[PDB]
Amino acid sequence: ELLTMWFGSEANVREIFDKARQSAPCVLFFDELDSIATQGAADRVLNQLLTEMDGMNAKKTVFIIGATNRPDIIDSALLRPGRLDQLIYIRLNIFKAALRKSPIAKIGAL
Amino acid sequence: GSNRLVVDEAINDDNSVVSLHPATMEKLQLFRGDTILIKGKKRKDTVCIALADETCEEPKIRMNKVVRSNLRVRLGDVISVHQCPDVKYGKRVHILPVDDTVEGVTGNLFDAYLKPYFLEAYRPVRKGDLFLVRGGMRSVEFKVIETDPAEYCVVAPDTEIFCEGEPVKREDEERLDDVGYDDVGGVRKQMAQIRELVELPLRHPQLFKSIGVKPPKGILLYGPPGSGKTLIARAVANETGAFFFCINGPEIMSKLAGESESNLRKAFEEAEKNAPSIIFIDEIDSIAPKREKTNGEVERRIVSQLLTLMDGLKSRAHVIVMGATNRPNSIDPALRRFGRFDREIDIGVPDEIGRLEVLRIHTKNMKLAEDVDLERISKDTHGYVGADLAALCTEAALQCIREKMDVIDLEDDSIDAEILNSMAVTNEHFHTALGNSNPSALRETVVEVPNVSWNDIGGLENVKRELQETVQYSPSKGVLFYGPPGCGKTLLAKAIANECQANFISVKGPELLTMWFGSEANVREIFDKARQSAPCVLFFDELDSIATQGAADRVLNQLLTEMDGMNAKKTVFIIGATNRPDIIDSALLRPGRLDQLIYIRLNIFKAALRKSPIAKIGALAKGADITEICQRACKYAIRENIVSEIKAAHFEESMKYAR
Amino acid sequence: GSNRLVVDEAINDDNSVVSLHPATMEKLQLFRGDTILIKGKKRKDTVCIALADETCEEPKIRMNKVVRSNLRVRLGDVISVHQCPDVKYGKRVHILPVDDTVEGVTGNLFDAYLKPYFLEAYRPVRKGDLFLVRGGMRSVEFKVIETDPAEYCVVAPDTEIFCEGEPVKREDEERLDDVGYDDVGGVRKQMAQIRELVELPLRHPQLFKSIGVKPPKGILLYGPPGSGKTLIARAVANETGAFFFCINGPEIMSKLAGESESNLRKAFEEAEKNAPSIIFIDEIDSIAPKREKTNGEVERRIVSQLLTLMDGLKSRAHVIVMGATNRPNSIDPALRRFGRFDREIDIGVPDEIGRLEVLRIHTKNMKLAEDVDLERISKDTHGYVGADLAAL
Ligand SMILES: Nc1ncnc2c1ncn2[C@@H]1O[C@H](COP(=O)(O)OP(=O)(O)O)[C@@H](O)[C@H]1O
Ligand SMILES: Nc1ncnc2c1ncn2[C@@H]1O[C@H](COP(=O)(O)OP(=O)(O)O)[C@@H](O)[C@H]1O
Ligand SMILES: Nc1ncnc2c1ncn2[C@@H]1O[C@H](COP(=O)(O)OP(=O)(O)O)[C@@H](O)[C@H]1O
Repeated sequence: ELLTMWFGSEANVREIFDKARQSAPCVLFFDELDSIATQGAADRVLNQLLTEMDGMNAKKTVFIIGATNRPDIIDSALLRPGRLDQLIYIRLNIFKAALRKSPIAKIGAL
Repeated sequence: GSNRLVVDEAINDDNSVVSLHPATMEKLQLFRGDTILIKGKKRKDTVCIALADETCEEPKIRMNKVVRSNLRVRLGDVISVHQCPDVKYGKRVHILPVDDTVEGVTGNLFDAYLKPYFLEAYRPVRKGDLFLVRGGMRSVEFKVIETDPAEYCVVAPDTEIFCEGEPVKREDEERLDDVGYDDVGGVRKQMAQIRELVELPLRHPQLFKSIGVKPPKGILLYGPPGSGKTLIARAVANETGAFFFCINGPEIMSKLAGESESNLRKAFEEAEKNAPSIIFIDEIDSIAPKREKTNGEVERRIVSQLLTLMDGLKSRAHVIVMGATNRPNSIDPALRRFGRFDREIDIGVPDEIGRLEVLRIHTKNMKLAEDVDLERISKDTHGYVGADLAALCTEAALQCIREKMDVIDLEDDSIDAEILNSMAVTNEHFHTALGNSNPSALRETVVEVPNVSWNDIGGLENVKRELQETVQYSPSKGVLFYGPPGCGKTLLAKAIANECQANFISVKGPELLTMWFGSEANVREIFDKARQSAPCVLFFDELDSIATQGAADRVLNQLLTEMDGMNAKKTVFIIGATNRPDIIDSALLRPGRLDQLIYIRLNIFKAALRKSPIAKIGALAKGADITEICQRACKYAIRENIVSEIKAAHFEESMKYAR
Repeated sequence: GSNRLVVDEAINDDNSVVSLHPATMEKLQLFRGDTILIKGKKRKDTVCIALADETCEEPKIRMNKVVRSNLRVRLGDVISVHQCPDVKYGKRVHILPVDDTVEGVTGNLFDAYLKPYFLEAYRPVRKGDLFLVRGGMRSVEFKVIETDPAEYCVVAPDTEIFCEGEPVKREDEERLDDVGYDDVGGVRKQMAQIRELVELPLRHPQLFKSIGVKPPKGILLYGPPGSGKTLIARAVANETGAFFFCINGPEIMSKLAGESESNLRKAFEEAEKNAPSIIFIDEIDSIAPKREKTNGEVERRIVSQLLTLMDGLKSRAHVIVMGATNRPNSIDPALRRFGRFDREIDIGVPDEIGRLEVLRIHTKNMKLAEDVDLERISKDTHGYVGADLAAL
């Protein structure tokens, strides 16, 4: 989504940043952040994402969260203080609540 | 030369207190509390109370803006002080308000405005004077019209004030609420040079008739579009005493070469017909669109009629032109040359110290509360320019209006009264209005001063000899700070300028990867931004982006050439930071680019803060996550809502998963 | 300060039910079902039934758009409530429809429109009042013209209604179908700030004559080109009671610097001649094309005549300008500065909760079915703006 052709500073990347700036508070979730590595502006937008993350610490009432599955090809830049300051993984199989209990018909052993 | 004092600025904006040097007061037989008669020019005089302030210079006297206007003198003039022992208290003094200030405001000028002015305040009086009372969201000037004991009355609780009457007029008395140096904050140092180069062509237009020197003639203001430009020129001409015409850009473009070619000529002819001329070319970005090769025939003549109108004209005719643009890189290069705009002035975002002064200035006509601590607001207001600092001052004063309506109903045309004054503005009117916060200058290169103590370091004997006082009869100018992350590489250079007293510029790697990389890129904007600021330290973190994985491996080479040449500047230093000193191209290490390398015993002492919600160490040594364990200890705030602060049993639960 | 209540918005859009706080009703000797006489301004009064709703504030009363217009009061005004025990049911009440609403619709206003209104509904009456009946793909306003027991009649199944007659006229009675806050959904929170900054320069134009504060003057709306812009300003000026001129972008560009330089000046001069001024610059994307270095001489003067016409003018003269663009990044940067468009407002796509309110508003004049569950439709309507929510 950040690889939008409209990447030419107030790109959609910064439109998305400032879109959540008026909304107070607003949580900025970012999945598919595995596109950080290689294989034009290929390795760009990342650096573009980097500068915009800082400065939001003074905002106080805004938070940034990301998601990934292969934490190796991600450039460790984001882990730096301010950009990101916490890491969360994901006992046994836990209970899960279903729905559509009307066309249902009456487990943990599976 | 001994009694002839030079008027200066006032530390306290009081119409009756004038500060002076005590060793000079020791010469003229005076101490605190006594009154003095001060006559300046045009035979006019007033009388005020002195005070022993050692801050002012020996041959200089402190005078307030209203004190200055009463003597028909302006800053930079010589006044004479006389001892005034023959003075006594007064019986009746008649006080009428001024016409240009009683605009809709009504009630009783005595009960609301004049009482707090003279309540327990003992002040001298003239038979013909004017003065200002800041209160109730505005300021209403008053006039003294009579004086019972001769012309030197002194007000006191024993005084009968018949304020009953009509709004008296004014007579060649400049608005005491007009713009002045005491109304421009955050750019005191920026005003130093602008007041050192227009001080002669305007106040002393004598030598410039008979000196072959080519005086300053072309001033080029620049800065943020938010604020810091019109007042820099308004507070000068309206205070120095110069004719002030401000040509706005958008109006000129609204013609068909009619008032485009006329107003340019006519206003340039009009300002020259008067001796002190200050021409403000507002929105010169709209008139001069750099080197616009694709445009219409009008911009190719409105700028073509401007340059020829300033190199032929504006030559020793006592005319100081002042341009105003959002960026000093969107106007024609032929504007800044010789005679035309050879002077340039930086207006940066106010630092935490400068934000507080401008907050004070605008928050004066209001009546605030003691829970309001404008100092704490003055810190967390980065990205806020004087406009936004005034934009919330409106939403903070207007929030107090609706929140306290209630009983008052059927508002008359002139319904304002004593309810307008004493209108206490709570801190919630700030917070709720600042809840809808909206800054402006976020993508800017900020110039400011570090306010961090050197006590919170705990280092490894940083040799003090890595410093110099610019006194020598060549010195190294390149250092890099590497090592592990967290040991202090980011906050290291911050505390250095705390004792050096120099501005700083924090730049990151991807910050230079700005899309606006197309020579005077942001990279060179940042270089020259610290060139005017002398001295200035250029810190650069995230310099690990030097390696690979378009202009990918560029900007580095761009960074390389700009580093050299700064060695002749002498009064500028460059420092960097990194953690992996291998993929960095060794080019920077070359002489001139960088000339020193600094790493980062055991765990050192570290100074904490927030000692109020604290609760009472080095053994745990057996930074990396220094703040991380601190905030989590504060996050372990027991929520037993249905005393306790910090404790040990909460630390052991934190180190269970840390790394 | 105890009987002086502040009018607020209505949770139920009923012309007869006005909700109030019960602890306040405990002070004024009232419970549910009883009728109250409410006189606001200009000596006008009506009479309605109260109810115990704890949602409203203690010093605030809930009033519907039609209840508000009958008292010649608007939201943010103080009204006085009086106990009305001296009231009885009525014999005959004559109901004539309004001229501006009987447009082609015919038949019998009683059998179709007026019966469902008063069927088992006990409602009080004024001798001179107007009210609205939402039914049959439209809404036809009716007028009460007579009142048999004095001026305080109460309708009931025992009532003779001679609806036979002509379409009566209207007299300075704003269209009860005009745009209002109850007609704008999905942007309630977005309306909070816009109603906290225009509430003073328009409703209270007194202090702004004698206060050195620089009030809000430049409003910059933005959002989607589909919807959410014209009504945000139409529902304010038509409801707050402000003069409303909306300059459309495309019309200005249709000249040869004739009505381009005139209408810009003239409408800016016209709106200022009136005290409450709301200027809607519709399609400002067409007038101001950002920093257009490649264009014609007319856009370099139509925007050059706009900035000089707002920094010199529009200064404490009680004028609130309102821009409207598809994107807040296709207009000149000199538009948003100080005094001019220093305020900005986000209009986002309505969330699943906001889509349901706007669905209700437009689906009111219709008669639906109980198998219709607009809640389920309100979920799977992402990417649908108020236009498409009205298009379907
Ligand atoms: N440096 C400053 N100190 C004090 N007040 C300021 C300063 N800069 C701006 N302001 C306030 O902000 C308001 C608008 O800013 P302005 O000077 O008009 O912006 P610009 O000149 O850049 O167009 C002014 O009325 C002034 O009171
Ligand atoms: N004596 C100290 N040395 C280093 N860091 C300290 C010290 N005291 C407190 N700290 C905290 O540790 C943090 C380390 O700097 P940081 O912002 O994490 O940058 P980096 O991790 O890149 O050095 C600082 O923000 C500061 O708040
Ligand atoms: N937020 C909203 N709430 C309720 N109805 C809306 C809303 N936005 C748009 N509409 C409806 O959509 C129609 C057209 O939208 P409009 O406001 O004209 O679009 P825009 O103002 O963006 O040009 C209007 O007649 C209005 O009834």
